[PDB]
Amino acid sequence: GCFTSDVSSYLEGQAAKEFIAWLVKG
Amino acid sequence: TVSLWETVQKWREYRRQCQRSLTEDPPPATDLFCNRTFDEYACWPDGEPGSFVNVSCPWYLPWASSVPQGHVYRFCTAEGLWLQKDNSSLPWRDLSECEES
Repeated sequence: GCFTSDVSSYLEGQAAKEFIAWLVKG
Repeated sequence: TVSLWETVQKWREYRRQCQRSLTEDPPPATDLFCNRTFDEYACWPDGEPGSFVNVSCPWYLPWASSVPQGHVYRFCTAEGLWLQKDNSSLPWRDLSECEES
């Protein structure tokens, strides 16, 4: 969780999670 | 690692399979049952009055492999209505077993 690729991977993984949160709340 | 596009595609297939069930599943034993429905997250079958209804965590979840024993729940009241949250016209749902991790 200390390299640029950790942040980029985290950012990429968040899009899918936000989609789920949107399905749950909406 | 799981992309948004892969999740959206899996969700569309889950919705399609759910729509097939909503249309194909036999009618309920009596009108006292709560009606089947797709709420954008999970596919719910008809519910027996006065009982909890459970379905597995939606398989399209990115972390689905992490909650294989999980279930999401609703409650079908004795009057044949899905229990509602006091907040609004939304059904009470317990998704805690399908949350990430």
